[PDB]
Amino acid sequence: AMVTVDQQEILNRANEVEAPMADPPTDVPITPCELTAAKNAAQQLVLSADNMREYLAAGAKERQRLATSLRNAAKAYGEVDEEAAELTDTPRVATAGEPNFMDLKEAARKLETGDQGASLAHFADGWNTFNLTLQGDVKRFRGFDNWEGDAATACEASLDQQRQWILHMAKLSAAMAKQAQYVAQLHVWARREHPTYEDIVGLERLYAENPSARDQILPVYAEYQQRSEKVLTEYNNKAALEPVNPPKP
Ligand SMILES: [Cl-]
Repeated sequence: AMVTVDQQEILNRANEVEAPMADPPTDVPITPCELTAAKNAAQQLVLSADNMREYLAAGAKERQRLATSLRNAAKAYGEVDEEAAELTDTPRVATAGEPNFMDLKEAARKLETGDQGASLAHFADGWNTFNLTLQGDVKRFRGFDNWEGDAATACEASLDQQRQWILHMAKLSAAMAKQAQYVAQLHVWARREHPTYEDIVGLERLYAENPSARDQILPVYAEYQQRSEKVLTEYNNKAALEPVNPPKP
């Protein structure tokens, strides 16, 4: 292809491509409650978010490397001119062993103790906002106006791949935010459906104190036990989050 070069345009675009992007958020996702499933979901998010940040750092390095390439091209056009005169996957938090049933009071105490998903929601807000930030940070990968030919085209192909990488990272930012929101919603659902500590207390106290009530109260206690088991089983299932494994830049 017939070559056109604007050396200054190349140098400008080098500066532009490596200009800082906003840093990802650092909110720590805290477990919504004391259940092992809730703790495991929050740990899985910590690990996924850490790896996302490490991959985002590697992306910044790649933008620096592309800037250097462009500056080396700019220089080489000047030379000919003169002469003519460690990234890995995210660990999976093991969820095996989580109890699907428990003493009632213990299960209710664990569900009721903790921030109930406030931290998870804040985590999701930051990563959602980062998704939109990244989407706004791709003009730097556009084509050239006055650099044409094979080198320009090769550069444009690299720029295109970095654009696609950023947008894939934006999608994963949104996906990981959705995981946190999903576990927060799961937790609110579990509170709606699991018997409360105090409801369980009241029933057990009446049972203990009133022998003639026991035969007729027991089915209420059994319904509570059974509903508790269903809720804990579903919490264990649904809180198991897939690790986020970003693409290498
Ligand atoms: Cl537990």
